[PDB]
Amino acid sequence: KLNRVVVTGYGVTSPIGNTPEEFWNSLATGKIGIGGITKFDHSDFDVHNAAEIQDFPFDKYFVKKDTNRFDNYSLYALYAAQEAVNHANLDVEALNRDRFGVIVASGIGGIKEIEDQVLRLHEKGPKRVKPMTLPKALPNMASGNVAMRFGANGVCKSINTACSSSNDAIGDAFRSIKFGFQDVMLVGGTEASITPFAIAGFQALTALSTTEDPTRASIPFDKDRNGFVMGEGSGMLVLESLEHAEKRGATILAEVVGYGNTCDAYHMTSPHPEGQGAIKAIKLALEEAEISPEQVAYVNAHGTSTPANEKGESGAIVAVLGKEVPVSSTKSFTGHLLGAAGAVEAIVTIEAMRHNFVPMTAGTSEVSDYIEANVVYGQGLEKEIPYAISNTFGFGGHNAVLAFKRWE
Amino acid sequence: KLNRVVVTGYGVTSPIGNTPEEFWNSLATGKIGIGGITKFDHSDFDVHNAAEIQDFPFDKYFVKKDTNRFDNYSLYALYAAQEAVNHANLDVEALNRDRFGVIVASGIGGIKEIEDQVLRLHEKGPKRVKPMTLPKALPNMASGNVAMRFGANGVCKSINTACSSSNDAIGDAFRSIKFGFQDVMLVGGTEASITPFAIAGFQALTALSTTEDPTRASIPFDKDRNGFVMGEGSGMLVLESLEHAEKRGATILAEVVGYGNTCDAYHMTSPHPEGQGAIKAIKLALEEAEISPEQVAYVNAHGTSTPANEKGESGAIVAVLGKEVPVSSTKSFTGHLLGAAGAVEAIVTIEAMRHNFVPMTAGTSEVSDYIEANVVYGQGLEKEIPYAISNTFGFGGHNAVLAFKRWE
Ligand SMILES: [Mg+2]
Ligand SMILES: [Mg+2]
Repeated sequence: KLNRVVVTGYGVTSPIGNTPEEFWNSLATGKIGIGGITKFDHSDFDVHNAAEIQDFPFDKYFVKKDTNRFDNYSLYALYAAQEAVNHANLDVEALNRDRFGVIVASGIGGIKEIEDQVLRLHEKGPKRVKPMTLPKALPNMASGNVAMRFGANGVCKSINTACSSSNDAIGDAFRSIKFGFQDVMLVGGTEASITPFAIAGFQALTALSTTEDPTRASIPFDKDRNGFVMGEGSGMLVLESLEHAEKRGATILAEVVGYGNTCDAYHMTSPHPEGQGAIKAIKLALEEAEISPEQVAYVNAHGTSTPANEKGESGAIVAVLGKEVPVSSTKSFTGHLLGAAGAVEAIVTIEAMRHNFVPMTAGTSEVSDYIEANVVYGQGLEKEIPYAISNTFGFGGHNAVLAFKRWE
Repeated sequence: KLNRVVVTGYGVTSPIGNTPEEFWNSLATGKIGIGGITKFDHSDFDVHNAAEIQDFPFDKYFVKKDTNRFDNYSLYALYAAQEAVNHANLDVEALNRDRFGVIVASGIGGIKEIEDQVLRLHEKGPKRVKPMTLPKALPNMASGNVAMRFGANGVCKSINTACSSSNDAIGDAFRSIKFGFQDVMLVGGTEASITPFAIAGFQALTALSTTEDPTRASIPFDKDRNGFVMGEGSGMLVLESLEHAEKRGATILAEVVGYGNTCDAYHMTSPHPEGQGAIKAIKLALEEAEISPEQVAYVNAHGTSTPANEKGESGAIVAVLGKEVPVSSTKSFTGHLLGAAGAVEAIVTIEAMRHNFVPMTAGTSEVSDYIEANVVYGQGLEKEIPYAISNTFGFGGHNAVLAFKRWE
């Protein structure tokens, strides 16, 4: 009747690494990816840092034409998805392609393309807008491109819950396999919104840190936090039914056991001040997984480094899980990957379970006095992690929590 | 263990009506919504028609200041949502708010806002980008605005499969209630992309009809079809478990019984020439509903009026359903509402089952010689409709099919 759901591989491009080995190395050792902005001229901006991918392995899978067929938002998903397929030793050729699906979340899609073609419209007129603008820009197209690359004829969609997009995507694929609609899913998220428009937009909202020191801008839970630092990239996971994974002899890396999604229905960008909605989302994940709060050995926080977010998030972790469970935010390393956050953080959490190590929150040196969660900083912590959760809480009130079980 | 899922109300703004009465009456008397473009200066464009909402009842629920928190894409969903709540006699106050959720699909989100704010960033610099830009423009925000309006603290998300976005949203809420995760869902789609940039974008793709005669531009299945006509607006439905509907004494309008979603994985900008993916999507809906091809009494087609689409779509309907079943595309009335298409077309289908009536395909006078489906045109058809389906097939390969059962 119900299926267990297993992770058999994943792939990633991020500001701290473009392979599994490099990614985990950064997390284990403490190599951050925040630095000065180089993708555009930022002299008139108040923000001067971001977590860029400054070594994208374009030549591994793409040729020169591909920089024009695809916006970066699609390029990152495609790279990560191929890496995930390779990592899983998945042979696309031997699958029932009708039971093989794709979900690629994105917050904003090909925003660089939109911005550039809008400007070109106003200055040269409509006969001059490029024919593939919308195929490259629309937020659903990455998922279609991934489906085309691997002949996935099953489910194909995108999901948008802003910062929660990837968490909900994985939860959705999770539910899809658990209830027998698919046997294999490539799922995750991608974002490439380090652009003048997207940065100006979050700057106008006051959500971005203006701190000049790149070692001090993304400091989740810290006393002196003053906004997030935008990152970019993609993470993609291969999920399978346990049955399907075991019937081809896959190496199983981990298991997805719980998913909870709620809505603050409070305010458009401001999170609930005591994390009321987050509280319910964590409980729903634990309930589906049928575990108790005490079994949660690690929490990968949303932890964006905003004054309001960590107040309520700490408050919510404490009310459900207590003040002993280790908590860290890797947005201190990767920046805030927006719609890709969840995907990359699911990988962080899976790697943490496999390597018996809670990565630290980088940069953070002193936590606010009202924050009661056991925020890990200064150095990560060695321990057994049988179960873990990863939080995301987007603009528009979207709360999403994933619960994972270590594979034994 | 499994719940039945029932429709208790619905709301709509569209180019043919802003109430279920006006909207239907349009379908019954052959009044189309296609006309000259008035929203912007289109003199340099090759396309001069669209299906605009030129009588939006803004004063019913809003005030002038609301244009500052909401782009039209949000405004249309919020109106349609309040109308659906009214139609269903739903007291938001008396619900278990944690089992009440919202899904609002959109293909492009608040593209007008993005376009305008991009231009202003270029003319005047980043100090001048408006604080509310992203909260108004990001495609997930409409779903969050609806959740805030009604205190929905359950599931909240947005889904993006381009032209199938609303079908997938309703399929999703359907599955959410069927499997016991929610008891009540407001679900549908919205779009407001009749803007210079979005129009220029589809024009450059070549997907838009350039026919001068508004009366002849959106002509699904017709031998002279030459592209679609963009529309705008929102359809929202209230879905409830049958059990929850009955306990409060609600009037049931219809029932959702089947959902199928596949992917062509063929080409980004054109459907499979033989509709192979559409074929499988229809079968999956019938299988979940546990009905036979003979029990389908009406097909509300995707039927965009694109040379490519109706070839494969007719092929697909014939190959699974035969040449007898009545088929019509209401995009001949409403235009192509993109991400809102499925929501509005679900309403069309539900209404057709309640009036015993298949609306015609307007404008269409002669079908292509190779098209074998029973395309209803010239006039509608009186008949019993115990079951129906509604198709959407979007750019990127996304196939989605909803199967509905008449209520008695
Ligand atoms: Mg997290
Ligand atoms: Mg339809």
